[PDB]
Amino acid sequence: HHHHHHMVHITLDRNTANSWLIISKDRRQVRMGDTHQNVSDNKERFSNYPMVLGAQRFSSGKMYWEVDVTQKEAWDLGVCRDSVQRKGQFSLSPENGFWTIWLWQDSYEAGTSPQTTLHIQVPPCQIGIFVDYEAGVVSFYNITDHGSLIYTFSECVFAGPLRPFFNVGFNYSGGNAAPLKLCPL
Ligand SMILES: CC(=O)NCc1ccnc(N(C)C)c1
Repeated sequence: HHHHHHMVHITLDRNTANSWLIISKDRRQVRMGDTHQNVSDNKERFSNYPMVLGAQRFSSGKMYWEVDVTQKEAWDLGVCRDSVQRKGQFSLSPENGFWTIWLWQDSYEAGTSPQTTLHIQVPPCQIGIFVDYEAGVVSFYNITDHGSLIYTFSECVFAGPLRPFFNVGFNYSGGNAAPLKLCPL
């Protein structure tokens, strides 16, 4: 892929984070804390899951960014509508305003309804995410395997501004503490 030149500088929006997340001072890294991080509640915070949004909102154009997932057992990455549900239980699907992929229990899947099996020969340490707003496309790339395609959502109905979407995952196992990191351009 030759999408690298649409690179955008993503930063995390504290105010949207689940109350157990710890965001770095530069707003480029996030991890699960071992307890509530002593912040007030607000209607923006994801309540049920360890999720946070990027600060940037996209309504046009082509955008590309990279995320480091080194040594994580579980995570969700992609984009979502600015108006996604924050409170209670929900599934990651385009019907709910999410265009995402994840790792869970040693398999990779795309957030369709129902979910789609991905075929990855080289477990990724970094993921590239490409959005073409006008074309209605979200694509994922394996940076570890020379940028090979993972998955393309096409005919997307965004139906509003898009925000970068992150889930660091739970850490019941003690093996999923590692952060998500936004990689430098
Ligand atoms: C082991 C582990 O990852 N537990 C974290 C945890 C426990 C209970 N509720 C949580 N939230 C929904 C904020 C997070």
